[PDB]
Amino acid sequence: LMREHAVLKLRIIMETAIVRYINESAELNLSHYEDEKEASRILSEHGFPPLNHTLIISPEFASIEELNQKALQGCYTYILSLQARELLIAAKTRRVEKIKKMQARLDKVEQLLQESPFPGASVWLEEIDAVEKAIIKGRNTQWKFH
Amino acid sequence: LMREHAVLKLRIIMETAIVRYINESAELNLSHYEDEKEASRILSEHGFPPLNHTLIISPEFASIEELNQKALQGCYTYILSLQARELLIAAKTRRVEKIKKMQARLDKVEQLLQESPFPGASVWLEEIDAVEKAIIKGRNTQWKFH
Repeated sequence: LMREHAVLKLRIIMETAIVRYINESAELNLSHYEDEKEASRILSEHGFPPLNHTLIISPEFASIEELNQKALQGCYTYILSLQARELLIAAKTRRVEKIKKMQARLDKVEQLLQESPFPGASVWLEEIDAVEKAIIKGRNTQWKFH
Repeated sequence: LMREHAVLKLRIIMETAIVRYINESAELNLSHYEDEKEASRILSEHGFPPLNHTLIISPEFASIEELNQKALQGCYTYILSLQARELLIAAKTRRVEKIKKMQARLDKVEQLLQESPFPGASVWLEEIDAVEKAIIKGRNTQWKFH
């Protein structure tokens, strides 16, 4: 639950700059610039946060100190591998609603970190019920799971 | 050689739409449109060719009839799935020189399709030479290739 909390804050931070780059790409005129150096320089001046895109998309085995220690130490690769497919308005609606779902999930996570008698006590009851119904289904199908 | 000639012509056709889209997308302003159907409509209303991008860039086991039969009958995925990294000036320069290299290679392919005695007569001499020196270098190292 603590790892999920850190990753959700960092993903909110990532996608609520993709949204403003999509909104300001016409005023920004990215085609005018020479290479990745000048583009990263002109993106650092307009208030875009440097991020580590690989650790945010795939945090494989990173502990939480590793995850908040090398996250803000990257570049603008998150914003520069955007396809022109996703500069469209339905893509904007899709990203805004998934940001809303992520922050609702973040509120749910930080509410789950407090409950009695220890944090994460309802999720484990749900998983007990899921394991029980999978065992019952397996015992009925002669462990063939038809 | 017939397969290579066909794929080179089709890839010249594919990239000499992407380069002028990079030249004209600053004022085409695809960020203004709602979804990808309106975008595909307004891209087809300015003369961009519909292409099958997943078979131009990777012809695996397609014969030349089903290469020139179903590849000009695709969509605008080649042009809508461009990253914003691609819109810089150095990437334009690299695509221009890559178009030049493919044009030179297409000229070489049509030049050595017509040679005597049969098409591809010097290429097989070169492969004779490469196999012979690889056999020598394998015999010198007790077939361990140090």
